[PDB]
Amino acid sequence: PLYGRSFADDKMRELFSAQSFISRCVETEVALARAQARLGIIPEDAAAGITAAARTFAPEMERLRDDTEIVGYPILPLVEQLSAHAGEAGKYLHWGATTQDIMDTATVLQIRDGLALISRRIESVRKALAALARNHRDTPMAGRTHLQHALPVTFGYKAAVWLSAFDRHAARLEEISPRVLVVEFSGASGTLASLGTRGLDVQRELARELNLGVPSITWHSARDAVAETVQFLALVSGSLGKLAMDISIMMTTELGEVAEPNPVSCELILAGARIVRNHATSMLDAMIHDFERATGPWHLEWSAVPEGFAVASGILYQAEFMLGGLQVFPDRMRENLDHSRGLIVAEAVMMALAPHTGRKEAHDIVYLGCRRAVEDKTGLFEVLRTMPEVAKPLGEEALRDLTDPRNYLGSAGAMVDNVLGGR
Amino acid sequence: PLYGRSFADDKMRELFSAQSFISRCVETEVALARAQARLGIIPEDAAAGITAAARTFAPEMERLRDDTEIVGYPILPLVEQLSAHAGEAGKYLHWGATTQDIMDTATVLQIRDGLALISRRIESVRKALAALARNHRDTPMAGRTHLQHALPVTFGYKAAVWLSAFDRHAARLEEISPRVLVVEFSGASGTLASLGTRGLDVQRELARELNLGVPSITWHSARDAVAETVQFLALVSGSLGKLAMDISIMMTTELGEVAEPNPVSCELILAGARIVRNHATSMLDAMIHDFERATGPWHLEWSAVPEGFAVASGILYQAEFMLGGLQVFPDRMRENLDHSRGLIVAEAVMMALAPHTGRKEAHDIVYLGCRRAVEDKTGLFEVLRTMPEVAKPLGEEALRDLTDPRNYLGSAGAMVDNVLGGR
Amino acid sequence: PLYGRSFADDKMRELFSAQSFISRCVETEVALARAQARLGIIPEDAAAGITAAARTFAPEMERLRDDTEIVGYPILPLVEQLSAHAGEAGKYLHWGATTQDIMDTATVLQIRDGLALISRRIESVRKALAALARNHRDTPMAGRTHLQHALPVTFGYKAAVWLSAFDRHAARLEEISPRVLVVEFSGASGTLASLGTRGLDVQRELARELNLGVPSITWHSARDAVAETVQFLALVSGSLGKLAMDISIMMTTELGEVAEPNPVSCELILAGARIVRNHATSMLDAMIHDFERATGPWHLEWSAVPEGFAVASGILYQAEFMLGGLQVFPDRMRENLDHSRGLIVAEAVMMALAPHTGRKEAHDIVYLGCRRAVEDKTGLFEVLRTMPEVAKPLGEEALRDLTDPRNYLGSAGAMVDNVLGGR
Amino acid sequence: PLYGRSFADDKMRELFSAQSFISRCVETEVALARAQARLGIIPEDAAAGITAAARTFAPEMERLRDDTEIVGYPILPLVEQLSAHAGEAGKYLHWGATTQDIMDTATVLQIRDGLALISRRIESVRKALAALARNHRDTPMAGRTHLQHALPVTFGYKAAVWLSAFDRHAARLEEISPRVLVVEFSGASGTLASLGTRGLDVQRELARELNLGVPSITWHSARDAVAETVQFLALVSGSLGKLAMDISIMMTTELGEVAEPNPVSCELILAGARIVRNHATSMLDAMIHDFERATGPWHLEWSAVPEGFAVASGILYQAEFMLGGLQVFPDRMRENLDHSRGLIVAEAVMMALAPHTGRKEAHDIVYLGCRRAVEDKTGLFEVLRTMPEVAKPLGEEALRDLTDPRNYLGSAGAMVDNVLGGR
Repeated sequence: PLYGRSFADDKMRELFSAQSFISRCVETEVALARAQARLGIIPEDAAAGITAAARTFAPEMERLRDDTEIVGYPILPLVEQLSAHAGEAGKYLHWGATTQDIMDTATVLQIRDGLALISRRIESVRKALAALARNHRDTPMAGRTHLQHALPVTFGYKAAVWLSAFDRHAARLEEISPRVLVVEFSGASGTLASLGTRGLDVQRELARELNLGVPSITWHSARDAVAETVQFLALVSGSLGKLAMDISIMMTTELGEVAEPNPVSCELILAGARIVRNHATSMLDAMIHDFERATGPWHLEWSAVPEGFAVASGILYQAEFMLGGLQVFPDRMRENLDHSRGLIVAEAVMMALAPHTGRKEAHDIVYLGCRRAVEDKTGLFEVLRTMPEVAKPLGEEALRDLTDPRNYLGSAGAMVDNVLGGR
Repeated sequence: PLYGRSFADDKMRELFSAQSFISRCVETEVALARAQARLGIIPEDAAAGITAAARTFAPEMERLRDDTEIVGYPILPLVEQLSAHAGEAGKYLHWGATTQDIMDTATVLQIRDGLALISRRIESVRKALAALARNHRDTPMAGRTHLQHALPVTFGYKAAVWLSAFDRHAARLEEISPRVLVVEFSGASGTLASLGTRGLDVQRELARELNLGVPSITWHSARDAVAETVQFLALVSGSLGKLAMDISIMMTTELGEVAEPNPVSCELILAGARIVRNHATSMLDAMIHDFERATGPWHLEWSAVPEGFAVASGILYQAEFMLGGLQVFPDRMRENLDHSRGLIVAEAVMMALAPHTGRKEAHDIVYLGCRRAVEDKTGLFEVLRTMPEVAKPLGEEALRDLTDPRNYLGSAGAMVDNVLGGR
Repeated sequence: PLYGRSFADDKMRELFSAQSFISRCVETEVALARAQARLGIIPEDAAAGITAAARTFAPEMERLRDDTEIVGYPILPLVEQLSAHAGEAGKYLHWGATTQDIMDTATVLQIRDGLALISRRIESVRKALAALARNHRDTPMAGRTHLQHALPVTFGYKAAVWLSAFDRHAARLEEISPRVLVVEFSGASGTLASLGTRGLDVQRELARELNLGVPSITWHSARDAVAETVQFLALVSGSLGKLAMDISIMMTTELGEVAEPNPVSCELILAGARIVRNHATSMLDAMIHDFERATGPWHLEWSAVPEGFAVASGILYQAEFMLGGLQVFPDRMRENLDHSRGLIVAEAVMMALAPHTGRKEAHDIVYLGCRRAVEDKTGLFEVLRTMPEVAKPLGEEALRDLTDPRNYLGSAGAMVDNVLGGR
Repeated sequence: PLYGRSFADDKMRELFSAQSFISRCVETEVALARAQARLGIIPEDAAAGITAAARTFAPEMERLRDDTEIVGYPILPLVEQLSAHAGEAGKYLHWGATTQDIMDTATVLQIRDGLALISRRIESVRKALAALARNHRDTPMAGRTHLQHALPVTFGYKAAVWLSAFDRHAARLEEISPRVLVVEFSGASGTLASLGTRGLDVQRELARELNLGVPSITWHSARDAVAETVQFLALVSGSLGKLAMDISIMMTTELGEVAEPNPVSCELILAGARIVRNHATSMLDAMIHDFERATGPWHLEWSAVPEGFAVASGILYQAEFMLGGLQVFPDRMRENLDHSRGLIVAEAVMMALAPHTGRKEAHDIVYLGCRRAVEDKTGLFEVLRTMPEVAKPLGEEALRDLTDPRNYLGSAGAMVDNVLGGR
């Protein structure tokens, strides 16, 4: 279809393409042969022969697609093509393997590449956020609670908040990786029966050959490490959605506080976040995976994994681009901050007044000053100055200072420094 | 409503009750007063007075409920009741705090208790699974792929697979806890402006008083650590759903391989898993939390957190009970394993035959033997014995051995030992 | 829990309470007895006795709750209490019935009341929208596409759009009602075997007694009419969410175009819409209802129906209230419309210019006029007037008229009249 | 990607392809020109010229794709290509139109074709179900409640239940069609300002030209008729999931009651049902469509509509195929029905006994007979015959009859006839 711009990443689509999947499938079968020759399970020349045939092997992709439709899966047709190519040594291919072993393991190999690309995009996101946080550390603007002026903040403060989430997501990525990056090799019902007593030796050797962890046990039907990976994609997408909401709303005509380098990046991010969320939902369904293999639940991973990855990668890329070139308008920010003519810093007059009148009293006086500033379509300073119960204890100069929003930024700057932590 | 049995945990409901929430709210305000007196921000006798008034303070809950409906939130009415009770020292309560600070922080205190109860139930689940895995390590049964006989497995093998997931969930719980268990104290728009330059000192002192971490920055609108907690609840629930599917299907009249101590625990687990999944979905939506506070998204946490916790706790409790007293029937298991009369171990004859005939040939001979056993409504041994291309190379005694499913369990036992790891 | 305001309707909660459910359960059993006495299936005095005992019968609710936990369901304990109360005639109660018959049918009776209350709230919503549409038919304001000024619209036009959706939802409600409002009476596995050949006679008589339709066949496991009802709740909630988005954004400080009578109604509506959506999701899951009864899927209806109803009713009530008393500010609307100083009606100059210069040419001239108005921080009229390729063909008076947004409202008024259709 | 078989329909993919979308886009623009020439809004030769250029027009698809990435949408680039081709008459193209008008309307044209294909597949589904219901009307089998033997049913009875849902879905399709099949033509902010006073005339003429209804008002941001269409797809998918659950479980080795013509159709249906459910979820999100156009929410339709259609069509096709050639095994059905050796018809002995002993007494006697049949691993008849409190009042011949499950099918046959209703 042709509608608009895609939120899916082409690099992440190349990664989960048929050609790439198949080549990881071959990679797995060759490593299995090698693992078995080292453990003396198949002849050493059979593995040598298999290794060499694979160096020169080029699958016949259309034949593969056609046979998959007949057989249900590409693995045994792929083994047939590889066997034909290898001659006599090919008779030792896929020895003790089942289809889900090769498909799970090839999937894990792609997930390794998928996660390196995700990590790379999360690191660019953090970099562009740290720059915004640093450069706009002292750029004042209105803080908003339910879309309405609350107290002054700075734009670097906002960027630091966005950044803090991505610092946490970077940490999550590193925790999830050793759980999901494990080999699958357990055979038709997960017992490796066809290998007699040597099954666990093969499984461990195979992990080593591919540079993967070893699972505690068969995970044909224990899908939690894969589900948590897509859940993680969905969590990152949610954090992208938050900043996309903020930016697209700051692009409102009457605000005009920023501009993207239609907020098209925000559009793609916000739609994509919901689609990734849906892929996480499917993975929670796919976990209800009955007995030793269930084709229904398993089929659900086949969209949720590659598409969760493609879409999450594309919206991270949209965020890298948007945040990297974000146009920030301190002039519009300053103008919007003055919109309430000091009302936004009523709290600062209360704080200053309380030691003189007491706390409830200070609150009552200033809220009265605020109702009148509003009702009289004038500034808070111009109301408060005529009110001797405030003006006399504070003085007019102090009132001018306290009603200037630029003077009430609190720990904003220090909070930014804390998150940046010497970046 | 009155329908059937509840999948929600009453202990987890007491934990998120109004009374408990309110008492954590008071706990937070008192700790805030104490933190401020140590940093010289409020008078030491004001904090002493607040601490003592709180020891004797008992909220007026109906008054609180009524005022919340007027004000929108219980915090300021609760502060009013506590102020009245404390006399003069009460004027220093909620100093520099906003409502979401107290509500977020009190929520975090409940989550600490919620997570200890979740951890406790996950540990009982693992214990009952390890017992099943150990005692039934060698109990043979049919492995099933798409609900059909695949190869022999043991029931302890199945339990070890279920167990392996829960071993991983235990690890996840420990990783998530330091992220979610952090104080919230940042004031009305997250800058602590009302505290001048001392805001971060207060925030850190307050974390110490309550024994919580310190956030990198304000998380009024960065909700990822809370979202990941409910996502985690949903992942555990998914693993409960998998074993509930397996058990309820093994209770099928024609199977009869186990019994619960209607599979009512399986019913509750399986419905509950979908409801927890829905609470995780809501949390991903709640993450799109615009600016410095957005009431819509925030309102979504108010069901998703307490109810995600209550339901996940209740279905973990149902699993503790069911798995702790699971009735396992090795007799029905043995009978179902013999259903195919050796067909389930055709692969074992192939494995044995291959060295004599070659691999494709062995496969073709035995699949032919299998088609005839089926078409002739007899056992595989009785077909193969009359087939000299198998009988002569193997011998009839070997054929009897190879067609007995009890002889083809592979690494099942060793895989169980691996997961148990000296439990 | 105590957090804020509830989005759930108390009337709709009373409707789905245990007491109400139970009383519909009794209503169903009595009607079943009556249906059977008319068809000569049970003695006429047995039905008379049952009818009279039920007039005076008051369930023992705590005993019921306790027994449900033992039995799994309230129906047979409720039949026991009713039997005891009726004396000898009680021995003919629940004759040929199963538990799901009584529970499905009692649920349908509540759904009838639930749908009348939903219809009532949808009619108040439409009324308050028609008033807004009518009174503000000619109130000009900026149209917004991706939150940015597009062309002029009127606020009545916006209200008419919101209204049009609710006109369609009213129609949907009437279509769904005869599908969902049917009796369930089919016995333990849906064949009414215990009634010999008279089962369908009883089922039809029973529908008549309760004033319900007759299903085509047993729907113990065909749940589509119930699922479509909650889906419908979710669709209405979505339309409430749209207008809640619009209103809460129009309450933005810099907009200030309306006010609710924190946009608390918008908060509740927007959170509630997602929760109703989640209840619809659960109903789609509950539809996968295996064989003749499956307790897992069925358990899912037990939250999704009563809670979908309660929440959808509460957010409709919030919308009735908010829209009924909506404060509309034509002054802020007029001010925001002038924000772009005629840029918002560049299209009107193009339209007028095209006959003179051609179409692409008119577009190029005016877009150039627009770039300069922006770059020169002045109004579009003040730029265009100095541009003889526009000023000379059009004349300055015409330019003044064309750059006034109030002159470019198109069919807004007529579109409003169309939707109102003589209301 | 290459994994297994697709659940998406290629015909439905051709329908939502770029080429097809674009050709409907041209169809819309030509009809708009024609509508305008009839109302005297553009010259008659301009429309004639546009009509003729379109007969010969062939878009340059790669150029279109490239320009969409620059412009955001294919509409204005497509208008440019069509203008170039038409010469002078092309200057009247897209007169008063906005991009979403053409894209919404072209989408509606595809939905018309999509719904005809859905209707066609629902009619084949109903046909294959009616055949199964009719041919197996009297084929006895065990009814199952929570996967366990309940009472006898027939397989035609099961098929009639499945059928009844699809009869209702056929009715729903006809109700939804006039709501969703309406033109979109309202211009940039939905007021048709650029057409002065003639906008509604054009909109109505255009509906007539394309053979669509006329909307009550602009639906750029009122998306309920589109959302309800995908919700409907999700409801049908749910009903497919129910029968797919039933069939795949009846393929369990120990059951063996049916076979598909791996239950691969059941796999695809069951995964697809969850994916369609997810597309319905996205549509409920897309409904929160702020102001006069919001690109984020709108972008969500761009996957949910074409993919909801493609997947729902593919799983309907899988069901047509599977149900059309379903292998039904009355022999395995009869064998499983005898599994309980009369226990499954204990209720029939109770029914017969009650007039002699009373009702509670009859229940107690037979449940005792049932406990002993179980504990003694013998048939119910062989226990009951030795029990004079049953044997003497009933007689042994009657006991033999009552313990034969084939004698207890109730209204099964009549219920089948009711649903078939003379098919």
